[PDB]
Amino acid sequence: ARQGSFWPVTFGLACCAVEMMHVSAPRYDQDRLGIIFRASPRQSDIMIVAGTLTNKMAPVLRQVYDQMPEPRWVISMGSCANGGGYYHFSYSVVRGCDRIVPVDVYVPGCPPTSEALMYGVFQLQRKMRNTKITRMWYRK
Amino acid sequence: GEHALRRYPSGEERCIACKLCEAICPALAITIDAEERIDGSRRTTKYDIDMTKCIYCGYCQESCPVDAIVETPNVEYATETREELLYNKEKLLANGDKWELELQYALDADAPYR
Amino acid sequence: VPAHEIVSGAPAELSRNRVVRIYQQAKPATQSGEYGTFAWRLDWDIVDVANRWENDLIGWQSSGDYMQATQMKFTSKESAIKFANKQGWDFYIQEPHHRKFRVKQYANNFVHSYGKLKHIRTK
Amino acid sequence: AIIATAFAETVKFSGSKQELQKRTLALYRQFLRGAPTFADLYEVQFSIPTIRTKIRQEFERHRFVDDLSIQNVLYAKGHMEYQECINAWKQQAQFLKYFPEEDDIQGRHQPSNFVDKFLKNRA
Amino acid sequence: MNSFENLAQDVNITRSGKTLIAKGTGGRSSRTGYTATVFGANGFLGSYLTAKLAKHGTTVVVPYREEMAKRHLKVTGDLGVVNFLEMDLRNLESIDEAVRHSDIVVNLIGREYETKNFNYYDVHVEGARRIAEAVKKHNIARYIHVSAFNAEIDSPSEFNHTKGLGEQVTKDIVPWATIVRPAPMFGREDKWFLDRMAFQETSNPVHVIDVAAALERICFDDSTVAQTFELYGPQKFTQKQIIDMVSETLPKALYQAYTKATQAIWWPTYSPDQVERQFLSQKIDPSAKTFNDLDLTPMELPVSQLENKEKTFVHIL
Amino acid sequence: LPGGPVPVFKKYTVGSKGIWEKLRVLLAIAPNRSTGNPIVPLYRVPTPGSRPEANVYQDPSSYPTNDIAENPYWKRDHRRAYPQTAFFDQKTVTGLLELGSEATPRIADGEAGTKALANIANGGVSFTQALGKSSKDVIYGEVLTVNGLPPVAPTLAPKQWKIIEGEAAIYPKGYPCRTFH
Amino acid sequence: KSIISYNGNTIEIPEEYTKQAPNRDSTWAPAQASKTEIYKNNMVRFEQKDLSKQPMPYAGIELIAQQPVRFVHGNTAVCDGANHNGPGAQGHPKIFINVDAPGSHACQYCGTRYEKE
Amino acid sequence: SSSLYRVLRNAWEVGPRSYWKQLNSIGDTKSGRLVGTDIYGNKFYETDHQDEIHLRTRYVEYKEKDYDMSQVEPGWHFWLGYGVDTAPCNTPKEKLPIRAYPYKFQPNYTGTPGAFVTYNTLKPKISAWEPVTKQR
Amino acid sequence: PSWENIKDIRLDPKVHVDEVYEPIVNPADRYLQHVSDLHQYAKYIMAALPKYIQGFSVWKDELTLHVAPSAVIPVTTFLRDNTSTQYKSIIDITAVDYPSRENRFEVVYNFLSVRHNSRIRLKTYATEVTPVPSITCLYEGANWFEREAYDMYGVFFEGHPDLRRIMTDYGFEGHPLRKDFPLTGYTEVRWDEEKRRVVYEPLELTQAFRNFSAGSTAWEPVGPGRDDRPDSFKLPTPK
Amino acid sequence: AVEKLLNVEVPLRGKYIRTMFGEITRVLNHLMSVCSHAMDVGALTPFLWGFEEREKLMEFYERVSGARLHAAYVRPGGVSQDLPAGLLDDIYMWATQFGDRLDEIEELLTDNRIWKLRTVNIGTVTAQDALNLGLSGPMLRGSGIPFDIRKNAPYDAYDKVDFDVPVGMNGDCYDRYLIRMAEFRQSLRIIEQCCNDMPAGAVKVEDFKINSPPRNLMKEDMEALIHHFLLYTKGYSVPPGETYTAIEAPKGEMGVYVVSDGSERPYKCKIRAPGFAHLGAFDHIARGHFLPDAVAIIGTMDLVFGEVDR
Ligand SMILES: NC(=O)C1=CN([C@@H]2O[C@H](COP(=O)(O)OP(=O)(O)OC[C@H]3O[C@@H](n4cnc5c(N)ncnc54)[C@H](OP(=O)(O)O)[C@@H]3O)[C@@H](O)[C@H]2O)C=CC1
Ligand code: SF4
Ligand code: SF4
Ligand code: SF4
Ligand SMILES: [Zn+2]
Repeated sequence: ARQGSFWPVTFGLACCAVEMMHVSAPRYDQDRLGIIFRASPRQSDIMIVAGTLTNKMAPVLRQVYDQMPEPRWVISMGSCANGGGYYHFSYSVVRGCDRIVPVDVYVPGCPPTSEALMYGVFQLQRKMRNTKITRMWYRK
Repeated sequence: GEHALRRYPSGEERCIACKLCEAICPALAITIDAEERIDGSRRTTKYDIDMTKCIYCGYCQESCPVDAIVETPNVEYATETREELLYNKEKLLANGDKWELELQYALDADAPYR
Repeated sequence: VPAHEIVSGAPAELSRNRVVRIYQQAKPATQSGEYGTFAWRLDWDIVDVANRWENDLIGWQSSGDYMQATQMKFTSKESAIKFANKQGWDFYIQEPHHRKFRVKQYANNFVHSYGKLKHIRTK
Repeated sequence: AIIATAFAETVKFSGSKQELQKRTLALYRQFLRGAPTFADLYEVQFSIPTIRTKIRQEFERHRFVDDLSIQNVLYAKGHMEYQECINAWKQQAQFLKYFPEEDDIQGRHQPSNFVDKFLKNRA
Repeated sequence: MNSFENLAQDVNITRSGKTLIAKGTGGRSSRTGYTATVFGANGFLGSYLTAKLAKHGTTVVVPYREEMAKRHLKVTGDLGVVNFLEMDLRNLESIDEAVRHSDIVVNLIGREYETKNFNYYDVHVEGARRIAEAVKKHNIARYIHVSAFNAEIDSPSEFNHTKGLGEQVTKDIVPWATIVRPAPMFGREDKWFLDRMAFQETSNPVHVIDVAAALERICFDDSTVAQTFELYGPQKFTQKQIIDMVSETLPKALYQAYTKATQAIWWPTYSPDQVERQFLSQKIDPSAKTFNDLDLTPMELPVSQLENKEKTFVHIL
Repeated sequence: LPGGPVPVFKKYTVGSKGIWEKLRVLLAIAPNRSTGNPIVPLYRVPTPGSRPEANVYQDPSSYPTNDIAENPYWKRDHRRAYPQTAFFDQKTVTGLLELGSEATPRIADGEAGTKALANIANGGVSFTQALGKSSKDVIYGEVLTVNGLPPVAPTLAPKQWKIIEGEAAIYPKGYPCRTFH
Repeated sequence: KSIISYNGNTIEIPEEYTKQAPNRDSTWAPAQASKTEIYKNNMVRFEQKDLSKQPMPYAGIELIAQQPVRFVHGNTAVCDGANHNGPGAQGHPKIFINVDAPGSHACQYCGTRYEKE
Repeated sequence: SSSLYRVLRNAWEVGPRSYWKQLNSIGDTKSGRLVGTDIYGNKFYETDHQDEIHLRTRYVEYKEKDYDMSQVEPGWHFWLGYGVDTAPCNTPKEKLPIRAYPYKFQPNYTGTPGAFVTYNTLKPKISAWEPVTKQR
Repeated sequence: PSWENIKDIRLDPKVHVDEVYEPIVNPADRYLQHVSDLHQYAKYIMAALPKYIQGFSVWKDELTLHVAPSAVIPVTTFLRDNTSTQYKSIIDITAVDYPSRENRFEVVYNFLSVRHNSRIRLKTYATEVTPVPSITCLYEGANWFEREAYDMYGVFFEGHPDLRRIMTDYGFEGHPLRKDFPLTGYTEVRWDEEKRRVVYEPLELTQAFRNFSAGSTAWEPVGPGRDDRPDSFKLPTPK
Repeated sequence: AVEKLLNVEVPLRGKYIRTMFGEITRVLNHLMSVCSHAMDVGALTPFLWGFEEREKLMEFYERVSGARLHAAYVRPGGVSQDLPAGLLDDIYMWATQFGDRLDEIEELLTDNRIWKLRTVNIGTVTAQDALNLGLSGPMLRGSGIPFDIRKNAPYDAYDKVDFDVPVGMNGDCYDRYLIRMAEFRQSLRIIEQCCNDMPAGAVKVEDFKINSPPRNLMKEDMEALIHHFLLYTKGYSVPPGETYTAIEAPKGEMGVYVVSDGSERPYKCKIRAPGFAHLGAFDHIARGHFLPDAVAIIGTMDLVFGEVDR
């Protein structure tokens, strides 16, 4: 259920957002995977930091991450979203959302190809395969 | 997509440590240290790319006279830690090993146009 | 001299602990060009703990000093001094060193030896 | 943008020192009137007289400045700061920039002497 | 700029013989040189402890049990500082492997309630047995063992009994263990405290950031070896006193029968030896060293005019 | 009408075949509309890494540049033949008003014309004094237009517009947008 | 293979992983950092990890030493290092090697040794 | 096409065994030609059928039930994405690159404990002194 | 009439040249006549406002009026309102610091006359402390531009409603586009777990910034170049 | 801007090829923003049809450059490299069907009465304050003023290509919509005229002191290896000067003001974004509108926010 329904709150603030809107395009469809953008963190399972993170928006990104319900993951789309990127040596930039949010999958690419973002989604669903929420309660 | 350090026919590292890919890189992702090895040949001791600050402009591939580093069309290498995403010399030599059959196909169609 | 260091936004640490140097860049012994030897550079002296250290991980040169890559160009020496004490900075200034003019002739190379030759030219 | 923000002021530069002293005291009154809405607005740990002692301390930083233009640039920066703080645009993480001292004790081993500055070479 | 406040100096040698040159200024991107293993870093104390530990660049090795929770400690350190590795307390090679490169090591493994796989005797005196076996084996300077307050063996309380048993075990095995007894612990969203609620026992609550601070202040000076410390707040409190402070800020046998009924669930039910600990109160060792040993003092637990101004506004446009 | 409606068999899109096309010409809005999907044997065959044109490619060139023998580079360099900004203060415009121009020299006495240059180079004259001293047909010759009018703000290539309003327009009449050409 | 872990601890790795490559055991540069050096420095993070799926990509200093030496009859030896099945300019820039001294003179781009005979 | 006739005739051509595995793998029904297989083991197919859209002609049937785009061999990976026409068993002796070492193909080990570790390729830049004492 | 029977265009006789012929010519030669026109126009404008126009520069198809700060509102008014000028649209205004000058910043103004299809530039100067007067009195689109020139450079615009910072952090102390401000800045951001907020710390990098500007040319790369000043607008040589 | 400072001229084929890839960029931009405006108003099928045409065009980008979204193709000397072997025959095959794929999107919006009523007197700007706010492109031509740069101050082989320009009459969101729906058509006219009139020749500028020699040459020529080595370590030097160069982006007039020291680094660069002046103009227009019509006016100034802050 956590895989076949898969709802991507997006905090992407630059260019990688259009590359995400190619995952909504009719060539690389996402709804055929079960993906839909519930555009409120109160109902999204996961977050996608798809774009840069400036120093003006790091508490805003944290406050959006705070509100989601507890079975929550986050994938980091792009190279500006992991380790600063192109804007790594800048005064107003966070060097990746690793400092703000605890991220599970990193999708690299400065425009990380819609191919590759979908592949990062499949990697996250594989991480959902072996989460073992009920075996863990058995103290494996 | 991702990066690869190619090799010659009969296996030689191709990277003559000319620092051109480091000098041109618009996001300062390349770092290289270079030493003369035992043969007297000029090679890199240390080659490194930060893939978190790489921007995929292809200038590092355009700049190399030997054509030692290239871009393989792999985009499916998404990771889970930042440490995995820092590629030293060994990961890039393993990439140029793995993708070499494919990079033949890429550079058979690209090399006149370059 | 008006004191602009309180309205620049720079911290007090930079104006009270860091000494800076005005210098004109030396003509390189490598090549015969002299183009980068006209502007007066402004450059910060290094901090000995904060300058550079090698990383745990890969061996990246990490630094906590942030003025290590900043360097200014000025047209004049008095321009650099006026800007440097206008921003409230401790500076040292380095005087340039030009070459002594010596007259050269090509006919110097083969003048007549009256006594011992004491030299053999090659050309 | 013909209509301006609520707590705006057309930026205007004073030729007299005393009318700028008038504007400075009016600004201090605005800050200290707004200290309780700053305490409610930014969800702070402590109580209102610490906001008030910080406003007074940030004004006693800049008391013996002589030059009238530098005091004009200082007054304009201060009114911009008031307008950001009162309009709830700054967030709590940047409101608490003003209080680096208060949040926590940063640890042991505060270097005071030359030697405990020397043992960690100023770290 | 930043500065190493946890360190007395730059160049620190450990007692095992390792030379440690700290690099750079203080802060995130620099390194102190120590390698630390915090057991139970998932825990309520351990999150703050390795937040304070990885703040300056101490390499922290954390052995985790579940991997879904541990993600919130990746944010705390630099890239390459915190190192997660999986551990069960049963597989003894995971225990002697997580402590293999530590030069300091901290245990906090202690559980409120017995469950199907663990009573209090295997979590508190035998897990501590196995960890101190490993530190015995591996020549680790500065073994630190955290316990409970009221930790004595003549106690009727099985928790307090086996925790005194646990320190018996870690004084048995390693002579140079520092051993630390904190008071009740108040902090942000603690498990059986402020959010559980927001009585004639008397015990001191201590803030957890200052038990973590005090713990780290133990961690780096070696004045602290083979001494046991008790960490108690400033003023002595009644439970009815505490909860009525909380109130203006915002039969025993069938009660035990009720907790019998409610334990057979996946949510963290109340332990029956916990009402037992309620009648017990804070009797602290006078021949121990408290907060003022390590230079800190702990934080203590403690209509008519708007109608007429409304008369000038507009309400219906 | 040169770019007007073309039928859908010149549009390179998979379309339809059989009596299903006879059904969809009755069930349509415009019958000359494609389906969107490109023709697979036509659109992108051969694939770009497999082209016979790649093995014959040579780098292109123009003749007076690739020429091996007759051009030197200094004749066809234009980066080092840049013009500079003609910076004019007010006293050189006073000099242009009082001494003259290289097209229009009002200077005799070359030996004394250097010292006549000199005091304006020192700041002897001022500019409104030069405007008062100067003739009316030098004011109407060099400062103003020869008819006495102010010069209009110059443009490089003037654009004369021509509104297309017939059925060569892009919207018929009744729509609030017009073709301007 | 046991190496001392800065404390008197000896940690044990298989000896197939203390080689620089499966071609050559020793190091080919004065600052090449031995595998015993690397594993002595940071094994805090090779814990719980397979040494098998590390790269191991085949040092070229001995893959160039087993190539035969070419023989030229003239005075100077031409080299580009291109392939001649590939449509384009691959290989290195074309350099000319003097072969006059006793021994084999190597190309400074590719390492193929040339000898006059 | 989006037809029922297409899924109908493809289900009849491929057979019910292969239909249930292609239904447990993809949503579509596809009739291929078996151009070749992978060194990892991944059968590839090319469809010549007339009612196909662009970018549907070529596909992979994997081996494992957890499949990756990462599990395809490099020379085949360029082919699946429509880079080359000729499959890497179809290309002649001249295109196959000369090597002096074996090929081993690691796909991707992300989350797997065989994930990559980065480290310093060289030794620390400034040496320290070996302690040597002397009795005077 | 089918998509089966449609012709291919890959099988076609294509264009083929033996050899391409492109004549070489200086790109600055196409401007010259208009550049002469521009010269005359500027010589008029300085003659029309002698109290306010210190200079002008014509490079190549681009006019720049050099005007003092207390002289900016009488000039812009003229440029908005004279029938010959009609520079209605504000385009882009900003600052550039030259730290070697007494007056550190110069403030440039770009205007477009959509009537006459022409652009103009207006340059004034400002020290770090002394202002420039604001043209938001005349142009309602100017103020955001002035405001950006405020935050990146610290230049003031007296008589400006809501001068404050824009496109920078709210508690940011410093003016970024300024030669004394370093590239990576002074501070950095992380999440403190103890305080449960982001904290702002003094800056520290895992890889230090390496500028390769050290290592520029030692030979001066371009000449002085030629002039395209017309013979109408340079001083006569005597005799 | 760097061409104007460098005083060099791009070849003929390099001009036509940047006309063509600046017009399919215009198609992609108008596609994305018209369908994004239709989505935030409430029509959601044009979003997906336009994004399929965007996939059809992003492949042309990936053929031409390497990457799909960010292409470093247009360079200060000219063009990065030559076209691939069979792309000119492919853009034609695309255009033949895009002509009707656009009329189809036009039908459920242009005379939709809900789409009409939502944008008829929304976002009205008068022609006199469209100049005072500094508005340009589709917002200035929404108000009746006949001005666009590729006709008025032409560049990059727009002289050689014949097309017309749509200009609205009332200053509203509806005429700003109609002129985009017509600029689609005009861009398609450019594309077929540029595929018909494509010449042969060099694609980069002629000399190797501002852009690199080809790899055929620098591996055998000593001069070309010297130039290749120096253009990548140091770069070329630009003569000292200043320029403001403005072209017409599909958002509006976009300019760059660059100050050249004479070094190989720019002394100063400034981007004048169209959307900065469009969002600065928001208060002047959105006074007295309802809250839903504050959303349809964002989708006519078309804020991508890479423009507004940088
Ligand atoms: N009132 C209080 O809070 C007091 C606490 N203490 C003691 O401090 C220590 C930590 O307290 P606190 O932080 O507040 O509460 P915790 O929730 O942290 O206690 C449990 C911690 O240890 C882990 N744990 C428990 N059992 C096991 C087990 N068999 N195997 C592996 N890990 C286990 C838990 O893992 P996981 O995170 O996955 O659940 C968790 O990290 C305990 O020893 C406690 O006795 C001292 C006095 C009073
Ligand atoms: S990751 Fe790349 S494409 Fe995405 S926003 Fe950053 S720079 Fe732009
Ligand atoms: S990869 Fe190329 S550019 Fe980089 S150092 Fe090696 S030869 Fe030089
Ligand atoms: S692709 Fe660009 S950013 Fe990446 S390493 Fe090469 S030159 Fe640097
Ligand atoms: Zn060679």
